[PDB]
Amino acid sequence: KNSTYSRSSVDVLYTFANCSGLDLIFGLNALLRTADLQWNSSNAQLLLDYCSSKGYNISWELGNEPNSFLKKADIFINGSQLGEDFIQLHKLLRKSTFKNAKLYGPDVGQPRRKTAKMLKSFLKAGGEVIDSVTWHHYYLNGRTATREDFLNPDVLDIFISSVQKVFQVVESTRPGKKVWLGETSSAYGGGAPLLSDTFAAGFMWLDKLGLSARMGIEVVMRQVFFGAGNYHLVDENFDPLPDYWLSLLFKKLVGTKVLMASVQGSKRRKLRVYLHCTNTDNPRYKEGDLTLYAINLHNVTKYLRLPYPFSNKQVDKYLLRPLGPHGLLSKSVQLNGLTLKMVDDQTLPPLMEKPLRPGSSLGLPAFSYSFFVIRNAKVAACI
Amino acid sequence: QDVVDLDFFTQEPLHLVSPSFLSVTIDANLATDPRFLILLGSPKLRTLARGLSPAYLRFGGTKTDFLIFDPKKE
Ligand SMILES: *[C@@H]1O[C@H](CO)[C@@H](O)[C@H](O)[C@H]1NC(C)=O
Ligand SMILES: O=C(O)[C@H]1CNCC(O)(O)[C@@H]1O
Ligand SMILES: [Cl-]
Repeated sequence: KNSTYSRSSVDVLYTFANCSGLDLIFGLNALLRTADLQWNSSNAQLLLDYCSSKGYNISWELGNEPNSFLKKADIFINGSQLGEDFIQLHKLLRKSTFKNAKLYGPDVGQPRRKTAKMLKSFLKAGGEVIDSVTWHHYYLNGRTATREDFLNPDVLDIFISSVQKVFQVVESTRPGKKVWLGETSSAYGGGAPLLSDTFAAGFMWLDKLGLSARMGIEVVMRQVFFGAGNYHLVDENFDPLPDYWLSLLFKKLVGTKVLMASVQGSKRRKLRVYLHCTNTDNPRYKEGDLTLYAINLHNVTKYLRLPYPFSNKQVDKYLLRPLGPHGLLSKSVQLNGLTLKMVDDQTLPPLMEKPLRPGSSLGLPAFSYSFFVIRNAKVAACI
Repeated sequence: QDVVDLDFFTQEPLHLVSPSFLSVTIDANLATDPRFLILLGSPKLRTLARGLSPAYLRFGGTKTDFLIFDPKKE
């Protein structure tokens, strides 16, 4: 059902983003239609005018999951028309003080929601005016998802085909356009209770980040930072869940330059490995350093051997495991055996490495994920 | 045997992700919560959000297409 929001509602959202050092992207209502089913930009014009008066630095999307519009509002908007609508919105932004803002879309569902024709006709029509192509992904239905589903490499692997199908459409219409996961998580319908909000959620989240980076996705937008759905990073008491801590550790250690790692074992898909240059905005590490992250979905400890010539380097381990008694269904996580908690409402804890003895294999316990920084790697691609 | 050998490709960046690679959403549905003002006002929530800077915050979801801006409304 339709509902209105106030200048106050815009101010609260803007200030949250601004004071948190985040870049706000605001989804405009795409179901405001003329008799001819053109997009009606008049409400959006009011909003752009208000945000202008305030000096708000905001970027834009138009519509959410347009593939669902027939299901959700008994209105069918083909991709050609939605493309035409993005072109009108782009002309508005150019004729506003938002001339230099970004426009993203079209926020289509994943390939399994049979969205290929809508995305292709959209990119043919309106692809010239979008700064990135946005699409959505969920692995599972929140109502039916099981604990085994969250630990299943066969579930994780389906994401690879989803990404290849999106790139196939984009390559055919706007080759070299940036591709964003504009909205993504474990399980649709608000998440899976006691799964989407636990240590168990981290296998899907860290693997999606690893595959997204490896396969050429530029940005991944986690559904949600905070809200009603069980896939929230922060719960209703404002307490960070295990995926929040995973996300913070990822940010601190993983750089923008994506490399590749692979297991020589010919099978399982149970041991999943990703390799980037180390984040150099991080002051403990230097140019050339590598960050390996790994998931172990085996039910035993696995020992990773670094290849030549990295096999005698100093390595800092950052191993995440649940705080008991609830194991993988825990909402509390330990980093190298120390529980991660806010020090107080204004202060995050240090994220303390465990240095390993040089030349040791990397120990990864059953049902665990870990970052490993290879110090003094001296990788010229990371210099 | 529980020992696994890794192969690494290190010759060149295969991709360059944004510094904002790990970004977050707030569902447009939250703006229909009476507590919306209290929640996003939380200094605690702001501390946690700052931890993920740099990032995009996407405001959107099903409710995107069922929200109307009222410059009259308080
Ligand atoms: C691991 O899973 C197998 C099933 O192949 C089971 O029989 C075995 O007991 C499990 N081992 C441990 C250490 O839990
Ligand atoms: O959990 C879900 O099913 C998602 C799907 N995408 C739209 C949404 O983000 O508003 C919704 O919450
Ligand atoms: Cl919500």
